[PDB]
Amino acid sequence: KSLYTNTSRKALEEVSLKWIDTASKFGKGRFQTPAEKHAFMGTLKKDL
Amino acid sequence: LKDVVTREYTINLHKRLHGVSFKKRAPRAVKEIKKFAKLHMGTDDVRLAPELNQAIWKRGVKGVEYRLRLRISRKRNEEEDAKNPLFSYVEPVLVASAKGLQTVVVEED
RNA sequence: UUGGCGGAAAGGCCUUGGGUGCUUGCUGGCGAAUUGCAAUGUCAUUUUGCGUGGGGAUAAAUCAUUUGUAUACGACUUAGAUGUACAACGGGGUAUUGUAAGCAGUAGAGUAGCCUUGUUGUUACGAUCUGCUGAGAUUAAGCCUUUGUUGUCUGAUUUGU
RNA sequence: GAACAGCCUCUAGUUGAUAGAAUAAUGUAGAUAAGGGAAGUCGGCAAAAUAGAUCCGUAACUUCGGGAUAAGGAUUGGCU
Repeated sequence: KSLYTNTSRKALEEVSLKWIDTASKFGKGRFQTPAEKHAFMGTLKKDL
Repeated sequence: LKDVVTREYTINLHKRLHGVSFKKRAPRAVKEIKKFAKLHMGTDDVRLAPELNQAIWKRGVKGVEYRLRLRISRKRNEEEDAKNPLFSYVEPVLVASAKGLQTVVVEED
């Protein structure tokens, strides 16, 4: 916890997120979900 | 009569040689196999079949195969045995592709 | 022995009860001497023994192996005596590349043959092109997933108030 | 390929040079780099930059011989 209290207009600012990134960090990720991946790519050959 | 098991393995040499100097690629691949056989068979004495050294060195000092399907046999030395009671013999496996395979115990007949 | 109090470094203070000595508060008996005329003339602990005996609960570190959140070496962070374990391979995921080999094609600039008489003949050569094929290949070596397969699981040394 | 250039190979000859371990800093040798482009530096030192061939085109000046590959531009593969 913070050792002090400050306003600074940067501490009391309420943060409501709009979206969180979940693309792979192992490369230049294009999809944020395996379902979104399957929808963009269509059926693959491995999709037996 | 125990500890005479022979198995067949695939060693991922691509993983082990990652970043290795090109002139030490094949020479270290031989050392990795002896290290690999020691891990699985518990033997410091590891012998390589001359045919296996050919497979490691087939594409030159630097082009070591990514996977080698190999057979490692734990056998006994004889004729005024040395300090090690067991040694592991590694010989190559003639296979179309070394990919997708599992380690299997192969009978010594 | 019973009650407490004391954290600043308390580790010591006060205690109610019994026993047990002493008591120079007062009065006695006996002793001491030759340490020779002084000689500090010797009076209060730490630690040890196949010490004595009354008790007391029967561990870890280090090497080696392993790890990469660490690292010149040392050092560090981890794991490791039957597990929701560890390892090796695979299986999936995730990423990189860019469509594998092979086989076909009435594709193809054209070209040389022969004509069982040309929609959609034909035997050959031909960079390429199309299809099977966002395929194939690689993927932790410091990626994720430890279930499918195969293994491993009591080696060395030192440490005591 | 223009070529006893470079590169690869045959005959022949060697496989010699202390080695083993993951290779920290600093090095030595070899490299790459966003945007800028010599602002660096005594100084473009070092490095980089279209380099072969074919076609085109080529200024000042000149001792008329040159300058000249001046400058500058285009093409280059494979196949039939």
